[PDB]
Amino acid sequence: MTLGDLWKRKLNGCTKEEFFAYRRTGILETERDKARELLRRGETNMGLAVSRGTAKLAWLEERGYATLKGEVVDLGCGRGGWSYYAASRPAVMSVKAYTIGGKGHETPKMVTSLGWNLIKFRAGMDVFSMQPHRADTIMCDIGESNPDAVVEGERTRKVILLMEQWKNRNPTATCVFKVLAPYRPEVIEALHRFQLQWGGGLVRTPFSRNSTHEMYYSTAVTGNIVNSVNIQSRKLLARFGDQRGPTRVPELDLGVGTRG
Ligand SMILES: C[S@@+](CC[C@H](N)C(=O)[O-])C[C@H]1O[C@@H](n2cnc3c(N)ncnc32)[C@H](O)[C@@H]1O
Repeated sequence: MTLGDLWKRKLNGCTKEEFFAYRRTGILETERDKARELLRRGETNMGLAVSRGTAKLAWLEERGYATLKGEVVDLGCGRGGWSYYAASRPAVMSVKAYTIGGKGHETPKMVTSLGWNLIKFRAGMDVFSMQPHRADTIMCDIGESNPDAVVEGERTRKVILLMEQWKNRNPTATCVFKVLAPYRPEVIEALHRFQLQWGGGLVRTPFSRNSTHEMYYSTAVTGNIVNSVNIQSRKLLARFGDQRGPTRVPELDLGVGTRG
């Protein structure tokens, strides 16, 4: 058993009120009052982030932790926050965004955020069975939280195998992907294998809630995987009993309009 396993069991034990006080204490959080309202309407003229995923990818890019260039692929785009972020970047030539949709899953929000015309959105697609194609940048933000850590580990292992197939198709491609449950032994093993072949390492986003152990793997970064995960596990374990609340920051506004 690991520190992250204990955190998970610790987190499941929380009452509602303690879950609400724990999940956001000490985290950065975009103020989405306006963006939520634009989404609640049908507002198609919108450059504000369509989700909290946009700021996370921007945090990674702006730290030098993630490279976005050329033909981008967003695997599991949901509303498309990463897709719109990537499409706004001058180095990016095109985004091919895929998400499964269906009952209880988000579909792309259709909006005029800068560079939107460069995005090819495609719902009803299972990226785990899709054939990989050419890509310069491989993004994948897949990983649905679940009280059962074995399930989180299995979902995370499917993502890493997804990235192995896309990297086998595009060996020189950069990649950034969500690792929902990095503390699981099957996941540590798969990341270790991935790191031996493709390089990279794991980093923690300050926008991630304490309710999730998610870390992001990127080929732009380095580091001992086991140490990275334990460092995060210890921090999350510490945060219990603390309740200073989040630090609010403005949401990203990418502007609107087309790109060439
Ligand atoms: C949490 S969202 C990522 C958030 C997104 N990056 C954003 O900024 O809005 C991950 C998406 O992947 C989708 N997904 C899960 N499994 C999938 C699969 N097998 N094939 C395609 N999409 C999948 C989920 O429905 C979900 O909408």
